[PDB]
Amino acid sequence: WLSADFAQERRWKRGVARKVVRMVIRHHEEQRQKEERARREEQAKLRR
Amino acid sequence: KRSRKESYSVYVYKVLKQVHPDTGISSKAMGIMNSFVNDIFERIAGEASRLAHYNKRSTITSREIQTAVRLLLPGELAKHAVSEGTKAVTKYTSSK
Amino acid sequence: RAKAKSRSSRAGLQFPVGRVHRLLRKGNYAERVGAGAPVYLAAVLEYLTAEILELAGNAARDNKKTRIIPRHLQLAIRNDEELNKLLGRVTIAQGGVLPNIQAVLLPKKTESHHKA
Amino acid sequence: KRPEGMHREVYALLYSDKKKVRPWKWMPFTNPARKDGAMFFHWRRAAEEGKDYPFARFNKTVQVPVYSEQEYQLYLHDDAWTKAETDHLFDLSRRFDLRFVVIHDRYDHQQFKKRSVEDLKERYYHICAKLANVRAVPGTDLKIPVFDAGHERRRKEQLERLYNRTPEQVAEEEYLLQELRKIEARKKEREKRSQDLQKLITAA
Amino acid sequence: DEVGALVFDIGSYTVRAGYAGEDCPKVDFPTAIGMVVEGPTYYIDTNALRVPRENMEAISPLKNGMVEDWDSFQAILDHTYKMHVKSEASLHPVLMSEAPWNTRAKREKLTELMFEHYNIPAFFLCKTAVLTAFANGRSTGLILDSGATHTTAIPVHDGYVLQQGIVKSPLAGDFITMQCRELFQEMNIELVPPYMIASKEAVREGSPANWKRKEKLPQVTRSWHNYMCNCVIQDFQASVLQVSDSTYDEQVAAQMPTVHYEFPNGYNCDFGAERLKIPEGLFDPSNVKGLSGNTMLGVSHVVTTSVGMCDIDIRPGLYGSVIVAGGNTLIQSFTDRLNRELSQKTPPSMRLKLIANNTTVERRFSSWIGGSILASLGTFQQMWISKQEYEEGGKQCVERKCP
Amino acid sequence: DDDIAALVVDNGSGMCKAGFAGDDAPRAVFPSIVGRPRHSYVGDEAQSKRGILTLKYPIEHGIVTNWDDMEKIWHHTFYNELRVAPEEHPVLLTEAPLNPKANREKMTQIMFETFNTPAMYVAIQAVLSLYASGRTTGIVMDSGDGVTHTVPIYEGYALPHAILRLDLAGRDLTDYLMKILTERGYSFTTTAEREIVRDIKEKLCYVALDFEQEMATAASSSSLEKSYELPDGQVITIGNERFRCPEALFQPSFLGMESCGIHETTFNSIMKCDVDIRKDLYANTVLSGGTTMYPGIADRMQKEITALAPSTMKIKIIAPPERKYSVWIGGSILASLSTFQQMWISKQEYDESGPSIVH
Ligand SMILES: Nc1ncnc2c1ncn2[C@@H]1O[C@H](COP(=O)(O)OP(=O)(O)OP(=O)(O)O)[C@@H](O)[C@H]1O
Ligand SMILES: Nc1ncnc2c1ncn2[C@@H]1O[C@H](COP(=O)(O)OP(=O)(O)OP(=O)(O)O)[C@@H](O)[C@H]1O
Repeated sequence: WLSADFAQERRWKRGVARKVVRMVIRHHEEQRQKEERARREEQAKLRR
Repeated sequence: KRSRKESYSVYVYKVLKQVHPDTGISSKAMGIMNSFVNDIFERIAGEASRLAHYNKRSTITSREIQTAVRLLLPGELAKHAVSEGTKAVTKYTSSK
Repeated sequence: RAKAKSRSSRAGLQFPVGRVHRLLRKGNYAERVGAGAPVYLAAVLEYLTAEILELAGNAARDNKKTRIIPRHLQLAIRNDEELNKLLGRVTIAQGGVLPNIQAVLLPKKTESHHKA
Repeated sequence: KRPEGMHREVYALLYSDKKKVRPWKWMPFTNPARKDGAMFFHWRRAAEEGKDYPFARFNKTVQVPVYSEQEYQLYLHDDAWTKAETDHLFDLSRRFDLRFVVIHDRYDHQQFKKRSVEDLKERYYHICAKLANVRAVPGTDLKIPVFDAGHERRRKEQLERLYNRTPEQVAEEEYLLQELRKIEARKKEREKRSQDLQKLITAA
Repeated sequence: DEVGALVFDIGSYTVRAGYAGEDCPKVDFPTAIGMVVEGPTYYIDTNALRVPRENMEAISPLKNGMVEDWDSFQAILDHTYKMHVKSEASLHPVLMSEAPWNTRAKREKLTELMFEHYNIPAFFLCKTAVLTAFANGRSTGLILDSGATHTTAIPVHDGYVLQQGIVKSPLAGDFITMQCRELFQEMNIELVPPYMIASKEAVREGSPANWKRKEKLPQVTRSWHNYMCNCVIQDFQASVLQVSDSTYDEQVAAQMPTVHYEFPNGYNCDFGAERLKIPEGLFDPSNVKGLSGNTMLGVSHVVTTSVGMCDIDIRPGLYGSVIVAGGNTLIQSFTDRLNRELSQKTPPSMRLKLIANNTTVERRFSSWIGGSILASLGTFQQMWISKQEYEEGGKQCVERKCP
Repeated sequence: DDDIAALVVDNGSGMCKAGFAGDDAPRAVFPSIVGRPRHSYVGDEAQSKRGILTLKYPIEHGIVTNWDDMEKIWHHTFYNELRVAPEEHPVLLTEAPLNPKANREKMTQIMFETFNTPAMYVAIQAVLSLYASGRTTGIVMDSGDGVTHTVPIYEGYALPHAILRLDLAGRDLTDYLMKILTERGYSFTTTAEREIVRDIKEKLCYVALDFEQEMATAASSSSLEKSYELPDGQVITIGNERFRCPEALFQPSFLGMESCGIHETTFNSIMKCDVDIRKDLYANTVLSGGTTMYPGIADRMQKEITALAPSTMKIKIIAPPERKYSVWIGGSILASLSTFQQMWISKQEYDESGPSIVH
């Protein structure tokens, strides 16, 4: 019971670490994409 | 080099065990149940497709499937399916 | 990424909403299937399967059996008023029609004492 | 006007077809499964500070019998076994949950002569059966199914012979395997068919 | 069930100490700690040992997986307790691993040493094979641990080790280090450890290294110099060596892609068939120079011998649970070669099965993870050696509570 | 939404980087000290009364105790964070390099109990520091005040088997400086003035680049006497300390407490890692901590790791230009994150499991 739990927990912990790392990478990439989208928002405000 | 064929035996045995814990089902009975599942699937899908096409619609939506269930299932059998589907959709969009 | 959750679990269905939507999107039934169509279809399929399985198990317990067989499915489908209406055109392999009772033979005629 | 106000899909489907105060604390606890009273610690809730340790129920020890010196000297006397040679067996049984595959290894071969697994198990079961036969009221399973150590010995020997088969008893053994069917078919289909055909020729 | 404890996995190469219930040990440092007789000073930190100073003759507090210097053992325990653990031993039970071939005299002396010096609340001394089986999800099975000093196949049946089935072979990390030494000496490669290098310049492949020697050198011993050289050799092993898929064939060995590696001094060269001829000695010690002798049992031979000395009734289970662990097991293609040899040797009836744990953490720290999950069980609470048990029954209590 | 409410803390023994999260800088900080009568104050008041109070550091090279000292640290942090809990408070606290169980369990339990927070979390400073940039692996030096972490955080997981540390980050460096002074010019001789002493390094922190130049920095005899000024105005022309104790960090033997230099310390730290992973360990070396500003540390680390590392691997430095609070920046990037809401600990899972949660 406890060994299956520990193995699943190790796998889930590594998965969550991958999740958080990919999430911070997404945060940075989305910050830059948000700068680009602020330029596009200037364009869209001209359009409006 | 395997030629795997799919089936609903996995969701039907589960349903059977959740509704009848002590009663099993034979392989041929499982095949008959799968055939019924596929037949009802085809019927509902075709009815929803035709209903959407009548209204000049290119998308089958939950409303089309709901009206198709109203049409196909007879008497006091449609209502239950419609209620189950609505309660599943409401519980699905609620992010549970 | 976040722990992936299936669509059958979200709605609360046993039958596969994923495989349903799969068969639908590449089944040519439409051009762009809606997100809710497969959920509703799987829910109705699950309800009908649960009902027929309940009836088949009841028939099996009445017949004193544990494994459901085409006999039980046929009996359940032809006994229910609405399932028979839904499956009137359907025929089942190794099935049978509803039988008649032979007790009527006894109080009309049986073998006599002649050379018994 | 349309009431709506809810989710698009659910809305269409429905209408279109009309303070905590429980502190965790580091608590000491005594395990009833122990006789030394060792005090351990556990992360428990505040609502159960003092409750018995639940895992103590998982302490069902094996039922190894205990007997007195007089009982031994009277009934369990054996020419090939002495008290120093017998008590150790039951000690190991009590210590390792009465499994003889581990007890054999634990046998002290320095002070004691070498013993196999089967003879150790036989001695143990014989001691148990004697203790039962010399007991009437406690109902110690008087009719114990003591295994036959000789049958067990020959089984251990024949399967060990079947174990080492590398050169030809595992690869060329396919020949004897095919022969298992050939002799069960060819012998019959030859001799019994000869009898049948002789009877036919007699009738013919 | 889970109580604040400290699981100690004192291996011959590295010692792993951490809290029970964790997925990895809290600290992992080399066991060959440097020593200076000043009492004697010991350094139990990688940053405090591999340093260009402080002669630090390597005492290796343990050898052959058993304690050999109780003073150095006390020193390393103290350092592990107040360097990374940083907690009073009297507040945490201790579950420590032991070699299966550990004598009772040691066991008892170690037990008493942790009650009259550290005054720990509870103690337990479990065998490494039992812990390995415990971690990999098997109560019965064969534990193949190819450590630094020896490669051993330890058959575990129902959580207990079968001593009669223990088979050991000296073909271990030490043998690989010796073979790498011989290879370097044959190829005219000067093994220069890092502490002797002041600076280096990039040179072409195969050309002499262009490095400058530090003027203010440390006062190192032959032991510490050999220790640094062995660390470099182990890095080379982890970087280059690869086990041959099948029996070593010189013709096939010359058709494999080479592996590039640069020594600390800058010398770099590609290795062809020499990197696949060294790991062959582990499985086939016949084709080994200087090892003239056939008594040495290879990995597969060790496994087959360990399984053969056990009762046939459990040999099927042993073959069905053959757990592979140890640092040497991390060499590339080692697992494949082992599985192939065992399938060729294992009889057909015996279903051979190799547990699929091959990660560095899963392999090198298997023994520690075993005790980590063993001390986190509520059932294990009734097996502890309590201070009262030791005070009453004495040092010999280790033989009854944890045989 | 814990994102818009996020709170972060990094106490250590150098400076308490705490306050409301959401911005790219600490809302407010205090030197993380507590004081009591000799025969209670915290934060700036304790720093002001250091000459008359019995100051103690609730953080001791990583070890922390929260019944009065760290509890008062948190009570002062309450001034930096938002006011009474129900307003805004997802709380992540300051974990040490490696003291997972003892620190995490007790800290979480006692903080939940005291502040009653419906939300909280815990994590090591290493991952939250690496999140400042975002990449596969980091060997962050994290030389703060009481610890010099060698954390090889591969894929955001602090590998403990390869984790090492050094002790010359904060008070050791400042003490070595204070004792090198008064051997060369003015100085002080008490902890009451160690702050004005470290105020010499907070402005002049050029490194010597020893072992490659090793004499020319001082032999130039020009453009090195920046003459740091004391409150009185003394112009003693700060000398070899311009080159002494930037290297004591990289050469502990220079101080007297001996250990692997920071460069070789991190080198060994990555050497203990896997052989297939150590590739991106060289090319993703990050530097964190207040003691890492030291503009010359970048080139020194490059040179030393190149000397030790193989030629095939290049030493790519990505040390943020504002690495002063790299820990806080990445910690807020992690906490202030909408999709991170599902990983916080609340009353429900607390009551079901308790502080004995995975940690
Ligand atoms: N990455 C690697 N690749 C290949 N071999 C390695 C690697 N790391 C270590 N080794 C080898 O493994 C050996 C270390 O073995 P290990 O420390 O796993 O044994 P151990 O667990 O200490 O054994 P025991 O518990 O009996 O002391 C070293 O001698 C080294 O040669
Ligand atoms: N402006 C500055 N310029 C240069 N160095 C500075 C400056 N401000 C602070 N420092 C140095 O940074 C150190 C502060 O350490 P810091 O607060 O980063 O420790 P910490 O990492 O929070 O604690 P721990 O090491 O326990 O994690 C001080 O010792 C000081 O010498």
